[PDB]
Amino acid sequence: FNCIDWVHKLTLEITDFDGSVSTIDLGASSSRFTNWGSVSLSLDAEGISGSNSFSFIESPGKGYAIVDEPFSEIPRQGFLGEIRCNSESSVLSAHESCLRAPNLISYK
Amino acid sequence: DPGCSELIQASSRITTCSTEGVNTKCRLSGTALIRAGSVGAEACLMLKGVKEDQTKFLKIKTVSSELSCREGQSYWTGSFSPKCLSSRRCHLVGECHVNRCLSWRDNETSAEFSFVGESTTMRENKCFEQCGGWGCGCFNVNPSCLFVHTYLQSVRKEALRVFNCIDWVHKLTLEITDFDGSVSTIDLGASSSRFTNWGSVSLSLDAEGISGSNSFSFIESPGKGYAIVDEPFSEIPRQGFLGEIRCNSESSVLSAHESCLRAPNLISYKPMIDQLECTTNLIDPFVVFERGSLPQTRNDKTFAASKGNRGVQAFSKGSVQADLTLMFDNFEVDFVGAAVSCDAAFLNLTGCYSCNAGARVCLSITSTGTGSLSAHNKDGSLHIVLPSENGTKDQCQILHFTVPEVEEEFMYSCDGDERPLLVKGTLIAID
Amino acid sequence: TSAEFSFVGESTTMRENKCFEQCGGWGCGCFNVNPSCLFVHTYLQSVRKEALRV
Amino acid sequence: EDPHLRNRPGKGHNYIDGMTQEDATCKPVTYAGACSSFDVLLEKGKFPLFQSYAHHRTLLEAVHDTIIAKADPPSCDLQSAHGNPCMKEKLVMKTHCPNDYQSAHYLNNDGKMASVKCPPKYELTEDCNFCRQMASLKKGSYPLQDLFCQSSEDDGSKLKTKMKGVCEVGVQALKKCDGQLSTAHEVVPFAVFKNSKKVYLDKLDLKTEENLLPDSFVCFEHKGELKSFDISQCPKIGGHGSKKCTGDAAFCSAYECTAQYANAYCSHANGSGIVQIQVSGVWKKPLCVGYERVVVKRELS
Amino acid sequence: EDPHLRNRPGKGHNYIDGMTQEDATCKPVTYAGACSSFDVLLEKGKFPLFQSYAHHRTLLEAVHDTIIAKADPPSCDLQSAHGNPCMKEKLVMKTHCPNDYQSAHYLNNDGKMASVKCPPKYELTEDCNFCRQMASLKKGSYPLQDLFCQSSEDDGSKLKTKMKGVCEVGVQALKKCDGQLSTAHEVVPFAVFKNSKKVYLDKLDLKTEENLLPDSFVCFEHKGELKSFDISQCPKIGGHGSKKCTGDAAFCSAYECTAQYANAYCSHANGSGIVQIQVSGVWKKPLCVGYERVVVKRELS
Repeated sequence: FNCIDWVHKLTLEITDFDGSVSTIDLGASSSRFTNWGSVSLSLDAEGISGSNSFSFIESPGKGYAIVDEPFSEIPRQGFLGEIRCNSESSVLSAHESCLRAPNLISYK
Repeated sequence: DPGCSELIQASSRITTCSTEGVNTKCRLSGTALIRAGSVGAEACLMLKGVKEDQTKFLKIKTVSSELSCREGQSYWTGSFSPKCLSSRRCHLVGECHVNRCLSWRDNETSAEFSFVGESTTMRENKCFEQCGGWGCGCFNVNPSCLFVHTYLQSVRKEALRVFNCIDWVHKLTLEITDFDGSVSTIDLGASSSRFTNWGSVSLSLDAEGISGSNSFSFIESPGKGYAIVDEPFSEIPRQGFLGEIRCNSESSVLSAHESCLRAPNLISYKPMIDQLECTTNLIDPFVVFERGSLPQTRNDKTFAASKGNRGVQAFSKGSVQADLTLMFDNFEVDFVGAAVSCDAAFLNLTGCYSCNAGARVCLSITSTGTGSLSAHNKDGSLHIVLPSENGTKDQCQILHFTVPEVEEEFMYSCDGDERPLLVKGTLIAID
Repeated sequence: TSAEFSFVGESTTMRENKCFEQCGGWGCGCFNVNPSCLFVHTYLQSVRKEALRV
Repeated sequence: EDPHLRNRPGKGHNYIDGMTQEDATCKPVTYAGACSSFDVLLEKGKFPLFQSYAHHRTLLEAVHDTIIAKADPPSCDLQSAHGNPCMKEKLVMKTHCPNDYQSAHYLNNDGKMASVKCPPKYELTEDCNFCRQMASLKKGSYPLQDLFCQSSEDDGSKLKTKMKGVCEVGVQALKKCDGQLSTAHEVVPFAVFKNSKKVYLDKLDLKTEENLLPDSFVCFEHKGELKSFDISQCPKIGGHGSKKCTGDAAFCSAYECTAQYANAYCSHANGSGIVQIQVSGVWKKPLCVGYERVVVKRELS
Repeated sequence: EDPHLRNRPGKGHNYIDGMTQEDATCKPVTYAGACSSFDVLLEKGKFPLFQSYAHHRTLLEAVHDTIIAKADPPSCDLQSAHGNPCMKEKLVMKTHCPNDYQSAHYLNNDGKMASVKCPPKYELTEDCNFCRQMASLKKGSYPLQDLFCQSSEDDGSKLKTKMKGVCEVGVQALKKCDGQLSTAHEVVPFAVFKNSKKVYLDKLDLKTEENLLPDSFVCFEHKGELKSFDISQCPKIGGHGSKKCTGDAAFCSAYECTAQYANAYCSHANGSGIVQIQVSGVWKKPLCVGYERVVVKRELS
């Protein structure tokens, strides 16, 4: 995946009046419905620009990564992302919904 | 304050008279010309019948010099909030297909959301694939489906309309008074015409305007003050821009009508198998409405709102030089010769000489019957018209002079016999 | 020609038909939440008593 | 749509004098009624004003509303000699009258119901001015003026015709002209208040101001076609009136619903309100305003 | 179409005191015997929620299964007006009966069964509210709500209305309001927990776990009346059990099928089993969830 605008996220652990503990988060101007109502941000600052020329890799239960190249738009030969899908099950089971590069599988 | 400043006599070619019921009535089937008065002055029109006592006047009271606007492309906007529903279905259940879920249309109600009801709002139908198997709560090994039905609603009790200006039309709010005494308040801008009981009127000469109005967008608030934004008009509504969701009417925003224009792929989603928190990072126009609230100081002008009639104006500090066209649609002007007596007395005379505002004059008119007063000087360039009734009142108007030592003899009457009257007063020099 | 002003007729006078969206419900003077209509029948009239050939 | 085309609120009586051949087919006026003095009022391509303002009152309904008195005589005779009251106001008309008709009613200058009638068995001509020999003949009259009435009470005895620069319109003697008379048949509206004269106009400006009024509700009997039921027979909530009433949530919230004790189901309607008129700049409540096609004389010079 | 949805699990009783003399055919609900209190729930284009969840219990079936209690009185008497137990809970509700009915049931604020009643020989109006005078006389009750009921044991009687921003919705007065309100008939859902009240719903987020539970299937007696059959007695794949079972590929792909040598026939149902819902951010298992068109008074000014 890629990033177009870094959103300043603040993880909030809201504790109600009775004693119930709830851990949530807020970003930019999003609002989440809680037990007593809803909370949202009002003012944000400190933004990082120029993130369209980078691509990140997410791993299930392992970690993240950073790649110093623009994000893959169209799949083609000789570039990262020759066979792309939509979900993890589409990769582990090879479903027809995946998008591959035309004339990628060679033959002899 | 009343008072004739610029007075002119109508031409005899467009002035014809008749006689019906021991009365000499006259109609006008033409158009005259008179200079537009400044702040407080008037542009009276002397109407002569067949002799001297039968003289009528049409007062046009000028409020102040204003600059109206010309709305072209406008739209309504406001705050909104998403409200989406979640419904997870396992594979091989109804219409659970990843090929159909991937290319799922927004204007197609799914089989799991056809029981919502009458929702005439900006609704959409999305879909996202999740997990499956026995670990997620399904019988088939294939992943499950998650139909999404998102519809917008209105959460703010007020809305705002964003418009622009292409040419500051110099509007002059005129209070035209008919010959009989009917008072009518109208407005004229540049070369616009209205509709009055005596025909029609339109502004002629106009040499006042403000350039560079396209690069400024205004915001109208129902009831409260307006606003001003220092940016050009909003083009196409896209993500991360002021005015990404627009409509056409106020009810389309206060009730979230489906006939509105919004940014595509704006409503975010959080696929969490079962849960789905949908939030939208909408732009709040109230921040700009509070940072740029009228009145403000822009260059050497004063931008503010307008009373009574909704619209934005622009206060100026220049002179008032314009012309008026009094179009008469063949309207008769009757006049009954009164026979009541009056004994007027001079009071004071304060104001200015050779000024556009004129000098204020007051008299002590004391009559015994309800009628009108008609006065004139000696050479024929000054006239005094003031109401009269049974009792003792003090009527005041504005008269123009070109000398600080006013020593002009007046000839006022209330039935026929004219008596002399002398006025005096010290004036000041006002440019 | 709108039905609210079809009694005037299809004469040879410069005419036009406009319509603007308003408001409905009991807050404005209707019964339904749908906005009302505003049928406009604009026709021009000769103001000056004479013409000029430029 | 428009479910209020034939339903007449309040009275709803279209009785004409002289042409007494429809007394049992016009009182009242229901959905399935067969009244000759109301069928042509909703004809496509005839009276668009009545089609636009259908939920109002007509001329005869205003006469039977105890607010407009009839003329004397109410049914004029076109076969008279000299001195016919219904001749100067009838010959100057321009509205074409259809065939298969014998009577024709209109409004005079005084504000009374005036009508003409041919002797049996004659009918009207093309200009419906004389009487010539005889589908089937109608059992009533024909509306000559496209006007709508309502419930008003403002006085208009001090307001006269405001047609400026007009010589003589219709039959009224306005002012004296100095140029050559220009005879031209045009459409000039007319406004008649409560007990006033026929005041003509030039630019008719009509606005509608609707609110919580009892005239915005219709009713109809049950059916195990439709009928008619007056809305004035429904009292308020927590009380008892003359006749029983019932309705839906839009009717039971304002008036008391007697459940099955009533014999007519009421629904929600909208089309009444308080219609105003622009006369001399002041917005007043008109009584019977409409349009009339008469001879208009103007100045050529 | 094939009336396969008439097989109701458990008891399948649809009868109430007062009227409805068709209890000889509506007890139970099978193929034979026309039941007017269930045939209207199978026609497409009316109540799609009950058609999607046509494998659980209804309201009356929940009453006859020790789930929903009976109100006092269970049938409102519409003979005496000016006050009755069925006024506020029905006047705000917007429904539509296909006529020829007299009885209609709905849900009250307490959580019991509140129904109207028209004494013979009356009829319901087009809005199912009050009665009216007089085809056939259908004494059965008309389902006024598109609700579905099931069995659960999750406690949750400490939650009220979750809607925020509405002054008075339906019959519950959350807060007092005297200004202008947005009075409009909206479709707002509702839910009833274990021995709770009419808990209104702001959003509907269901959750059904399709597993091997008896509530997730509609096993009935194999043919070649019909009640609910416990699926736990069906033998597993590659093993041995008590009785015999059979079904389609969805059932034969998990258990053992013997075709004609089976005492019961099973089939995979659409939308059946443990049904959860979101409330206060915590998943709970309700009892009866449905929709209703009541008057919602939202805030404005």
